[PDB]
Amino acid sequence: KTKLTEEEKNRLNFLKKISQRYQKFALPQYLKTVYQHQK
Repeated sequence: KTKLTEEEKNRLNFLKKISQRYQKFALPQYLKTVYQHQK
């Protein structure tokens, strides 16, 4: 295929902010296990 080098870099920025925001607005087990474990 062609014209992928562009669409690629465009995806990177996505996953980058995704795993950054998601892990900063989700914490499904983070604040669930740390709140019980961490004393």
